[PDB]
Amino acid sequence: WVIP
Amino acid sequence: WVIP
Amino acid sequence: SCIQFTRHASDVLLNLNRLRSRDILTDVVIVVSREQFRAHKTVLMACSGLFYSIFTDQLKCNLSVINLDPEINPEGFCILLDFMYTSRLNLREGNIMAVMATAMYLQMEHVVDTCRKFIKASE
Amino acid sequence: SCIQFTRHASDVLLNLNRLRSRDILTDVVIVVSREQFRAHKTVLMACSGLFYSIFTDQLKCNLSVINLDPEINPEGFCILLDFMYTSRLNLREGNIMAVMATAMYLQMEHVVDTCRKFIKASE
Ligand SMILES: N#Cc1cnn2c(Nc3ccc4c(c3)CC(=O)N4)cc(Cl)nc12
Ligand SMILES: N#Cc1cnn2c(Nc3ccc4c(c3)CC(=O)N4)cc(Cl)nc12
Ligand SMILES: [Cl-]
Ligand SMILES: [Cl-]
Repeated sequence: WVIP
Repeated sequence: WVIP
Repeated sequence: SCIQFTRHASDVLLNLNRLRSRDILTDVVIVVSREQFRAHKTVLMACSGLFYSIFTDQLKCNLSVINLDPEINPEGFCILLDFMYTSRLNLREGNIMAVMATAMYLQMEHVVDTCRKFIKASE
Repeated sequence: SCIQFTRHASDVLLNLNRLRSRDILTDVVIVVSREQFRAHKTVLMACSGLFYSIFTDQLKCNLSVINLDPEINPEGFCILLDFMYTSRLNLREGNIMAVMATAMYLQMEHVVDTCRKFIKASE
């Protein structure tokens, strides 16, 4: 999971 | 396009 | 010896979401209490262990309407359906418990994982 | 304020390809001369300008069989259909002309681009  |  | 187009999978998903927004080729309505959500069976199966089980069933595969458990929260379902079609999860303090419970029911293991990690950090 | 699951779009596409291999929820047969290819209309539209035009048409959207132009090569179509479902293009010296002609007909601009670049390097 990432900060887009 | 890339070499997978 | 194949070559690969990096952005292809993302471009496919963006167009599947455009089809959903325009209600093109949607073949099922998911009923969550008083709310209705139109979707593509193939996308639902591809994202969820629950829908994969439902739509491989020789009788349920032909249903145009699927009713979820009355304990399922419509907003939680809406957030997860948006995630299925975009890879983006609108996870907030006010909705995290509903999102995690819905993801457990829908058998969306990666979403359950992250909800667990976000709750553990707040305790 | 969304979070994003990097591998989600690739995972969706892998499961759509699994559905195609098992012939689950395929809703169209594409006829290319003597050969037949089963697919999902939604995936075809998401990848191809030609199928997007065909399946948004109020009459053609309901067809279970689509016949392509007799000039279209079945192997070229097979390679492009595999690309649609996997992001991988089996581009070879022996098939590049057929792949490029099929990609132009199917309106798959990124494939046309690369076929052009690969041919230019060999001249
Ligand atoms: N054919 C086919 C096919 C279509 N969909 N699909 C799967 N869908 C799925 C099943 C379980 C889970 C998820 C997705 C996300 C998750 O957390 N669990 C799996 C397989 Cl093994 N095959 C298929
Ligand atoms: N709704 C919808 C929807 C479903 N599919 N789709 C598009 N599919 C497409 C149209 C043209 C081209 C390609 C894909 C690859 C290419 O080279 N050209 C576009 C839009 Cl703007 N919208 C949609
Ligand atoms: Cl997931
Ligand atoms: Cl393309």
